[PDB]
Amino acid sequence: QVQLVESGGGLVQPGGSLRLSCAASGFTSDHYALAWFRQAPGKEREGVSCIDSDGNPFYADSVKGRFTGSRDNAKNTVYLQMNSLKLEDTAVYYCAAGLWYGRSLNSFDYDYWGQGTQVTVSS
Amino acid sequence: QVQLVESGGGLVQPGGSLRLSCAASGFTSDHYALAWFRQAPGKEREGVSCIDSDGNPFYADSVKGRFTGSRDNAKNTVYLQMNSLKLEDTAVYYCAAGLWYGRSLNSFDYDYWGQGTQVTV
Amino acid sequence: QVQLVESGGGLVQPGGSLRLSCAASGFTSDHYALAWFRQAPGKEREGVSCIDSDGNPFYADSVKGRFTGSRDNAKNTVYLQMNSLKLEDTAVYYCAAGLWYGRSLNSFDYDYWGQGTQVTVSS
Amino acid sequence: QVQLVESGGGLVQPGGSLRLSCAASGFTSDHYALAWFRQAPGKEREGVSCIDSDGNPFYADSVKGRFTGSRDNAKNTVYLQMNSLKLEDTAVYYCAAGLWYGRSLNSFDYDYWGQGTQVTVSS
Amino acid sequence: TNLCPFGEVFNATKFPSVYAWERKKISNCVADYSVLYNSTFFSTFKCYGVSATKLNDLCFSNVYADSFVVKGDDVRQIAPGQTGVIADYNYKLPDDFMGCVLAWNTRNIDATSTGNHNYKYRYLRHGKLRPFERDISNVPFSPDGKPCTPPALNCYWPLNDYGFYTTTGIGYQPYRVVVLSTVCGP
Amino acid sequence: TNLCPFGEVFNATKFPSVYAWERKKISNCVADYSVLYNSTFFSTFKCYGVSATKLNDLCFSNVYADSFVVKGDDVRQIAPGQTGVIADYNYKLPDDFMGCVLAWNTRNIDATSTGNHNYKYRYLRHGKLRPFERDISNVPFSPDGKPCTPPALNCYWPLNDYGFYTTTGIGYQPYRVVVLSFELLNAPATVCGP
Amino acid sequence: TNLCPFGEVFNATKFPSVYAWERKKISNCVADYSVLYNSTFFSTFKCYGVSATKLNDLCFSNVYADSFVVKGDDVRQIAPGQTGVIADYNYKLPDDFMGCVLAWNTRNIDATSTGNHNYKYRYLRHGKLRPFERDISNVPFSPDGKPCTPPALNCYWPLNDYGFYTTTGIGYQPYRVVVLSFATVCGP
Amino acid sequence: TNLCPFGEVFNATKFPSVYAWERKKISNCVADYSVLYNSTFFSTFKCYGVSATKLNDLCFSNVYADSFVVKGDDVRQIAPGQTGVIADYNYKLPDDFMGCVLAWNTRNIDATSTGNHNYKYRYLRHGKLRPFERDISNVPFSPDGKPCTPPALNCYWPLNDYGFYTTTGIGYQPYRVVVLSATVCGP
Repeated sequence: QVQLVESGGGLVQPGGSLRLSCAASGFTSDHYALAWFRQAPGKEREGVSCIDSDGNPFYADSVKGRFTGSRDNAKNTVYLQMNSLKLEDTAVYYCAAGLWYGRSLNSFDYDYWGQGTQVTVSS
Repeated sequence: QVQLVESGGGLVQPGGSLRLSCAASGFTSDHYALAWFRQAPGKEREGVSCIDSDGNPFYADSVKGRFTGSRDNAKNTVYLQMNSLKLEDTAVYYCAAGLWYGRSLNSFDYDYWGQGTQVTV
Repeated sequence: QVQLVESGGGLVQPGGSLRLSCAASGFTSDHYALAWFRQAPGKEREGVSCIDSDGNPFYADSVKGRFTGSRDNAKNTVYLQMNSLKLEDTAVYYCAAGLWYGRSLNSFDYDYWGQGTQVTVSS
Repeated sequence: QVQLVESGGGLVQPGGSLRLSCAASGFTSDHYALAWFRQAPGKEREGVSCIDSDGNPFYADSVKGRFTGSRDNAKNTVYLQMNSLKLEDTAVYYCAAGLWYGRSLNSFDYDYWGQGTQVTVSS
Repeated sequence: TNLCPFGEVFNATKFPSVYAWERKKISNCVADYSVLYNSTFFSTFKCYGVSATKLNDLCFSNVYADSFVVKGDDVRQIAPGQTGVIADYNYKLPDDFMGCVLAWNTRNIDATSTGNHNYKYRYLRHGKLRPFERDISNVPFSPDGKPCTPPALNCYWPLNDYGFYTTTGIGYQPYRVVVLSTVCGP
Repeated sequence: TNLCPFGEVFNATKFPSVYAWERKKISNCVADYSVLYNSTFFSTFKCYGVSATKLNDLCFSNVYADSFVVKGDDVRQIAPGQTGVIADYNYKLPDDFMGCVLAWNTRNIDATSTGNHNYKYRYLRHGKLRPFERDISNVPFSPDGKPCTPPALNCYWPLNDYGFYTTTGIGYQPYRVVVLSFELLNAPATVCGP
Repeated sequence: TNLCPFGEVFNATKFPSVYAWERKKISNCVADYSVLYNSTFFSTFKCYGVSATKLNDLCFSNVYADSFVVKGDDVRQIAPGQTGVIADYNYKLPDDFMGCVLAWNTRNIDATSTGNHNYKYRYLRHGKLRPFERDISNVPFSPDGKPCTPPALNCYWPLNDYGFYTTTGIGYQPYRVVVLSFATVCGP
Repeated sequence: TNLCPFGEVFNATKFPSVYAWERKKISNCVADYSVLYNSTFFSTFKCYGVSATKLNDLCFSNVYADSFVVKGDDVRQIAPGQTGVIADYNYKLPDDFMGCVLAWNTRNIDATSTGNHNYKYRYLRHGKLRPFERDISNVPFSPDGKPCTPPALNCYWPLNDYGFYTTTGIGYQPYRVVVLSATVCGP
């Protein structure tokens, strides 16, 4: 069936950068959109960035200018570059795919969620 | 999901013997019944033999005393030994399972069908 | 869910005419094409006539020029006019729907089947 | 399909009593247990009471001695009498059944949820 | 040590249609289910939620036996979690069912060269059936619910006919089904 | 020449409940869908069967816009093939749908610390909805279908209320949805792109 | 202008098996699909996501035609969201597919009283197919993944054969399928 | 004569992760299930294919108890006909299962303000589990099947961790599950 596998998470220090990968497995459709979500303990799952099927990215206002995400056409992989990190960016990050043509920064529209790679920012 | 894989079919002459093997894949349950079906070209799919949910096997009256089939539960493979072959036993043989305790159907109203392995006499 | 209800079958004599009705109690969710099938005891279910979703009709080779079928645009009712009847047209007639834009006169493309109204042309 | 319909909720005053009913319409099983759940704004829906498959009911410790629930054999309606109300009992109450021939006071086990009947305790 | 009246239902000359299915109450007897599966009289003998071998070691208050007749392609609908016209409108089994299903071909006694249409089934109803619900009404069905004249628009009869000939394949042939739900084993 | 009156629908001060959703017909204007997809005003912008980018190079006869309001967890039901109370009884989309869905959070205007229960949705009906069917009746539901008034037994009201507070997550928060439908069969087309 | 060479694909004498399906690229022509829908050559002509009447007023860069042959009971698997041995392992269509499916019975040309087993399909693979994925390998399948030659235990061949006689019904009869997927191919 | 050692599994100090679930065989004892359903220690007590009240009137050869730990939203996956990562890859029950499921919240012992990530579950495997099948291998998963160690391309570790804090809802809170499947009789 469908499988999403996040990778690239780890312990980092403030001011640094990170790259996260997640791969799509069982997609019988063609132009599905892909997005990045983060979930802190005891908080609501925030929409970080969402790249449509056509490759265009959309970011939340809290990470604009700080985060950069993109997709690979050949490989079923979504990437998210996380520059200028902070300590509030500590969260469990998820990739999710949605079966439409546009964008959605909302957690409730996807139907297919990943497993979640932990990102920690300490000192 | 579930998959059934037949093996053992081939060309023989009358009076000979053959053994057919079939392996089951999707184990979403534990007490599955397993059976053997054959269908000649342009004919209705006949029930050959039906092996209980790990119990006793049952054969159709047309092949009683001639065929013997049974399965191993640990290996989840059904075997069917076909002694004393004839020319009317020529058919495409199918493996089928079904999710019903103890004895089960001889009719074709099963849930999971295998793949036609040809047996020619 | 989806339901199809046939009506109009009865005993008639050769040379006559008959009209059969079928109602689509199912969802308009799709652009379904609707078709007519008949089956006699001990024979394979023949595709009699198929009217596409776009309004175009298609008939089987055996009844061309003799049969006329059509749908109701406002409602979800398909009609079948059978002119110049014979005794070989005796069969149990079925209504069937299929969820595509085109047309087919094959039994295996019809995911949704109606009931059986008997038509006899004996005496 | 399956349907649960709550009724009987309304504004009451402390110390009073209330009766809530909920009836099950479509059930292809025979031995389902029935329970009552409540949820306040910004809180998780707590298990209030859970009535066995046609047998004995079970209450959460927070309402023991104050609440009483029961089922109807002829009908498919469970009642919950709420005696000696307090101000913390204000919540939107839900009935849930689930198909497991047993009982549980957790929200994640209940395959089928009802609707929101509001219960308010003010002055 | 009284015996259960089994043969009175199986060797019965007359069987009802599915919509008017009949139930024979079994009480005050010792049911030996072991001897039945050892008989080739049934082509279909499937037990749900229990093995027939272990039934010989169980007691019950009363046992219910639902007798009716359907064609082959409609025998698979007599099963838990199964949908279809026979299950939706004629005979619904619960998904948590615990019993056995019995069937066997009866082309020789319920099929004629002209077509035996005495066996009917319901294909229209206002809502599906609960488990073991029995709707033997014969009122002309209407979507609006308002009683109408049967040859009128949007007005249909609720029952349709099985055509059981001798020329049809085993998929269209009549099978006689018996469903099994102080009464102990030996 | 003239521009399509979109902001009248998006900057509209008042939105109806879901069961009583309203539709505005768009005709005789130039719709620039590129600016909409490029705008962050909508948090959810899902297009089915077509990309919004190519709408800028397409003509249509008339465009229809269905405006309504549901909570977060129920926006997922505004989609083809989706089941649930909102899709069954309030707003059903056809499986062969070709268009776009727009939504955005409005807790600032539709949530209060006391609770805004003015927004209602239907949870009972005799049969599910056809595509684009609209039932604004408020007759007490009954299992037998026979009309009953008495709030005494086996007779229930068809509408239920959304409780929109400020403390609940975005799953319970009000989102204002605008669904876009199209039409071309009319031989002369009026709603074109640039 | 130039006309599209359709008869080269439909009146073709040779058709491949499903697992070894072939795709013909069509370019630089005006396709009038209206004449096709009005023809009885195809018994099955199903279009998904588009109406055949309006295709005549549309342009395309290149048009692709996948030709192959399966039996009746397996024609239903050439559809979005459809599963099964042919759809899982031989030819998978996307749920968002947009094109047309064409088929017609060929018992007169692909069936013999002795049995035509020349047509093969795949029934074993390690994982299902992507949309438009094509596995024409013929390596002996193994569950454990370890490559094996001997066909005795736990090692099976991946392809199986259709037996097409004349005595079987149209559920078992061979049909010849042409699937069409999607600025040189325009209307008039 | 002797009674079944139930408290040894319930009063157990340590519980394993789900993928490494453990089973204790019960034999030659009289199990009094009446005290169990009547006890409020369990928030979830689900019996499938049978009611627990009638277990007191049955004998059995041996009774098996699978002990493990998962979060709330994943307790419903311990059930017939249920799919999902816990059911596909860690613990699958047969659809014809006949037994009981027991669970209860343990935020008091398995949640910390720092996060108790000692509990892991499998999220990648080559093929799903048979009923009662147990894959405790910890070899790095690969799509091609060819074994790789490194955290390089298309090579991932097979186990993932539950994050148990004190602020999370009961959907993310740890629950301790015990599944129960002629020597073990009733009273």
